[PDB]
Amino acid sequence: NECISVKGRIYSILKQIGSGGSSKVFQVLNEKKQIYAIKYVNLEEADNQTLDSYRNEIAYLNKLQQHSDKIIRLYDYEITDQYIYMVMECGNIDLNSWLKKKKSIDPWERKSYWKNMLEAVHTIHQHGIVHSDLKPANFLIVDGMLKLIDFGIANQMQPDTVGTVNYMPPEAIKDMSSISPKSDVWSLGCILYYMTYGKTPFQQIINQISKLHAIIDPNHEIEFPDIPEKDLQDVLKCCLKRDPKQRISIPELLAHPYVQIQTLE
Ligand SMILES: COc1cc(N2CCCC2=O)ccc1Nc1nc(NCC2CCCC2)c2c(C#N)c[nH]c2n1
Repeated sequence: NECISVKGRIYSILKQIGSGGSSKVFQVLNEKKQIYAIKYVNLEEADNQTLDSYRNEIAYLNKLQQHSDKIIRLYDYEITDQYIYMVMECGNIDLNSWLKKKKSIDPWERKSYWKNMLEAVHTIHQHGIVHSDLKPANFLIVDGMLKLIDFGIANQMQPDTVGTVNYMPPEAIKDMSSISPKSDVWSLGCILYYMTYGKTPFQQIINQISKLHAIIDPNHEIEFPDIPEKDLQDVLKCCLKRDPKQRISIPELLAHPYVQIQTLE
């Protein structure tokens, strides 16, 4: 198969995991048979803005991983005026593909996944990033944890063999005319919801103007089927409050019993 050298090292291409824009992701193996992901970006045609988004991704990636191992790790990279090669921690699969296979989630793994997401999003917040477009696809499963991959600056990748609106916070939709960490809480809540109720809140409204409306509609109430874990019920409820000022914050979520008391009640 094709190969790829990166800063004086050779990797063999198992398969292509993903693509988007002028970039590809490959599952590869190194010299010693270990497994990695490599993102390749063809800069040939690339505006000075798109160019600076890739540059920004790499910098923040390099800074943020010092502060959390819930952020997908970047080990090495080559960047020229022609190309970018990023050698990264390779995920098993992304959370949106895993969810789409409809296998229901062990409650204790859902709770642990939730910790993972909070830790990751919390540390990007602590460096001034509000993702703004969080969705299942931003998380990869490795070492039995969820790890964040795309900080929503450089354009998001898609898996190889559309994209949705279901996680869009209300403030974002009301804002289109003529930015808060709370916005990520809403999207994180929609992911949790999905992990607990099998569906995102407005995943039934198949029509998208219809869907968009519900999200911003103070009198379209979101259902919250009662469940064994009541702390989980309460987390989803405060995460999906439409007034971002009443919505719960990450630092609050980190003090919340769902996360803090290990027996799920
Ligand atoms: C066998 O590895 C995988 C396989 C699958 N999928 C999808 C369905 C079938 C399958 O096997 C998904 C993910 C992985 N791992 C993986 N993916 C990556 N980018 C994939 C895109 C991220 C958004 C959706 C796709 C990166 C990555 C970057 N940038 C840095 N490490 C990475 N690790």
